[PDB]
Amino acid sequence: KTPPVYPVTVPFLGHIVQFGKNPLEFMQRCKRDLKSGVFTISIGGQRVTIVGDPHEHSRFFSPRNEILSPREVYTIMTPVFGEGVAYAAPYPRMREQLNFLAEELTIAKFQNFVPAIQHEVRKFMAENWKEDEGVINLLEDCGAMIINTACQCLFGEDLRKRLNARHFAQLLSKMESSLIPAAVFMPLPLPQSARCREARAELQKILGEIIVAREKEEASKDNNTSDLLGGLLKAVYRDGTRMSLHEVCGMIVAAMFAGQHTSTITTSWSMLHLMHPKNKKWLDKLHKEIDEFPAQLNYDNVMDEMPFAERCVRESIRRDPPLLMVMRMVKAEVKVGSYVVPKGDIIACSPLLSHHDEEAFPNPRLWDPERDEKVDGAFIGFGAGVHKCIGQKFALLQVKTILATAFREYDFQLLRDEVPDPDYHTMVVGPTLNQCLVKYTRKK
Ligand code: HEM
Ligand SMILES: O=C(N[C@@H](Cn1ccnc1)c1ccccc1)c1ccc(-c2ccc(Cl)cc2)cc1
Repeated sequence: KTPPVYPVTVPFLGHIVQFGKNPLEFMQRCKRDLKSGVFTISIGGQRVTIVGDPHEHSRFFSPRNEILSPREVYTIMTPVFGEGVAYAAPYPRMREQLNFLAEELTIAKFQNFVPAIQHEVRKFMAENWKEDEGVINLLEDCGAMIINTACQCLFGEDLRKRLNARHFAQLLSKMESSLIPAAVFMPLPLPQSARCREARAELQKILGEIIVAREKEEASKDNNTSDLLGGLLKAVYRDGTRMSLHEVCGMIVAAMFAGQHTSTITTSWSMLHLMHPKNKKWLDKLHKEIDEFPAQLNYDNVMDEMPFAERCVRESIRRDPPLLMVMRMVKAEVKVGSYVVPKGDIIACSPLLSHHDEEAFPNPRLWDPERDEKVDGAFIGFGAGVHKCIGQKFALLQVKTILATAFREYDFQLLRDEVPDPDYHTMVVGPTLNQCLVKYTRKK
């Protein structure tokens, strides 16, 4: 009934060093030996059960919060967002908040986002690269465009005056450094947390000033309105109470914190694969889809007249997933396949491992946009079941618009021998930085 177990040498540390070493091979090794998609590591004296069989994915995403709580595994962000936030609040209360945020991001509000994106990317592009031939670092250049572009989308004219794009990105960085690597459960705000403390206060203060001047204008029936934040102001709690500054501040940061890293990486990988002598066959196929539109795109042609472009962004995520793995605690015993897991254990499901199973994908390491899964429910890049990612629709529309606006004017060329390798150092994994140098050209 119990799952198979791996044997450790030292009692003090369980397979921690092996993790630091590339874990893709490590995890594969085990699966081939114990011949099973389910086993337990027991890391650092603390058992951890991995579910790594495409067939069993539903036994893990389908179950409710009372049986499997997410609050406990992630407890460090708690410290970052605000006090008593998500995972920082009662489930009945938390569940409520997710919904207000979700409504903000919907197809019903994408109407005016497109043309705004093109402007920002063109502004930056025409000033940052000016010579006919130049050398730039892609990974560093996709990060600037992602940040400056969202704000055009979600911040009000008056809110951008008191906060520029550049400055804001710096503010987010300080909070991140608070992240502690190797801070394994279990061990508290440290000096790096002292900076994190300051950053939010400065962000909390500036919010108040924009409100006072907006209300008088909000008074008088100001015509524009439309701010997501404004939409957030109206929100009414179920019992019958309105949101406090503290919480609003928290939600906003959340939105901004989640988007930047993941989208950037996704964009970066997509341009590399696409500029290589090998992947030439599919480079034409793209031009066969972007040489009909005018110089000014509109909502329609990007949502429904760009099907294939969407097939490229997918394969990229599938092959090199930004997020290594998701986890949760077991408040009660749960059945899995032909085995069962006791109570008080830690169970995890890995996108990285699943995307490399031979049964679902014939060749895991190859890059093909026209491939299809042989087993239904294998991919799970954007998550699944009850916990499904929200920014999905938004991130895609933004990523697609960028690709479209760049290949139309510039032609890129990679200097290195072959596509860059992954770097497992950080917690959110993207391509290695020193291999990203590229040379750009210009048509016409
Ligand atoms: C490549 C882009 C993205 C990827 C790969 C991604 C991935 C994921 C994954 C794997 C989960 C579930 C993790 C778990 O089960 O604990 C998730 C959930 C979530 N994501 Fe994303 N996401 C992306 C974009 C975004 C964006 C743009 C936002 C906000 C603007 C966002 C906010 C959230 C939130 C609030 C959840 C809560 C999950 C829940 O409902 O329990 N994500 N995402
Ligand atoms: O950051 C988060 N998630 C991932 C990165 N990510 C990107 C897209 N999808 C996931 C992550 C990245 C790095 C470390 C851990 C997790 C995260 C952000 C916000 C909230 C949240 C929860 C409840 C409320 Cl009401 C509002 C917001 C939860 C999680």
